[PDB]
Amino acid sequence: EVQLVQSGPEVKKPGTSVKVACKASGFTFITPVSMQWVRQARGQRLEWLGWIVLASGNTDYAQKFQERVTIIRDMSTSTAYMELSRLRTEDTAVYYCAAPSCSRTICSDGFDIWGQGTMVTV
Amino acid sequence: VLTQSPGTLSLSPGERATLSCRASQSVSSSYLAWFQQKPGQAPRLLIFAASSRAIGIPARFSGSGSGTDFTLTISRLEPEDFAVYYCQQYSSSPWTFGQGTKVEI
Amino acid sequence: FDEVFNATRFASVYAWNRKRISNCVADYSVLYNLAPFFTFKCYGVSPTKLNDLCFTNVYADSFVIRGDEVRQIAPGQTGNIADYNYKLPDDFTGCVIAWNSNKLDSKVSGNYNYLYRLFRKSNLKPFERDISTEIYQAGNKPCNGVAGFNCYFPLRSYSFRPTYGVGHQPYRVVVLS
Repeated sequence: EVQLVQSGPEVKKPGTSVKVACKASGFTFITPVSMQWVRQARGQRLEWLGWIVLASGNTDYAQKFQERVTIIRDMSTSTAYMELSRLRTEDTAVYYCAAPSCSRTICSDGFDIWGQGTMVTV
Repeated sequence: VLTQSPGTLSLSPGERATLSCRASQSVSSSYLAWFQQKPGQAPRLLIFAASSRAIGIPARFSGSGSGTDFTLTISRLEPEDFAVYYCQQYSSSPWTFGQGTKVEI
Repeated sequence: FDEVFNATRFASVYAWNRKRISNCVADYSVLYNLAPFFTFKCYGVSPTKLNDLCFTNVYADSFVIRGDEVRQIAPGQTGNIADYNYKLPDDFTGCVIAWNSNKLDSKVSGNYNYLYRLFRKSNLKPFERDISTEIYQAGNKPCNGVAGFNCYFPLRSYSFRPTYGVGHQPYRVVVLS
């Protein structure tokens, strides 16, 4: 089965950085899969942060959080990371990774596999 | 900007829910998405590509619409369907969600 | 054979170059000057017989890949280079030659002039050459020639920097068939 397993909860101070891990299992990073990062502050809408191609390593970011967010991958551990710098109290959220259920040469047309979320408190 | 309506929808089990999503100033709606969220859970995909149902989603769920106006219909509500529903656009960076519609008993 | 081995610029592996060599005694003495990071591996032939056996037509295929990718240039292999850039047949009779080229083919900023195909709808046949730049559709919606969701540029550059570990450094490859 394909599964996304995130790192445990983080407590940070304002002005510091957080680095949330997502380990993917059950698919190879060789497929052109977009892994995405989305957050949710308590009782707020979903906010999309950005994404990474798991084969090429190209990223893009939402313009609001484009300067602070850095998404990277490690191909050897099958792990994406989302790093968020210059933390504010408004950055207190559950951070989710997500990816579409992909195959060797064919992707689904919606994003269906989510990690369990990582609570970040600031 | 996506705008959902209503903001809350109170309905009995067995009734038909109908939830709107309106795309505001811009469109290019070719990879439209729809989600359920339960308290303390991540969002689950229900409908993708405007109307295509996600794997393991019950036949009571159906999506429709194109351009500016989209609909999620639940043909007969079951007790596990009471949740917050979100729409979300794509190929329209930033990839925006609607504000949600709460369905409740 | 010097014009292939000592070529000032090699090809990108998705667009590998083929030279027919005919009526030449193959002086392999050029190969002794490529020690110390040299993979030489023959299939169906003894390496020692290549000096004496003047084959009426040899093909010398030439390209650049990473060090960790050199193992995919063999019969029966799978992987992104073997499947989508350069496939050998399983009855391959001939020789794979590869040497570290980090002094020639890296730059401090990165060299990016070497490309590889990262996606294709099907694996290559033996010695098939795909130079197409068409957007790879992974999804069930048309790309219309635009990169986007499930819509990828089929080719990618590496990065060849002098400071990379040996597995990420450029290797020039010549395959004789």
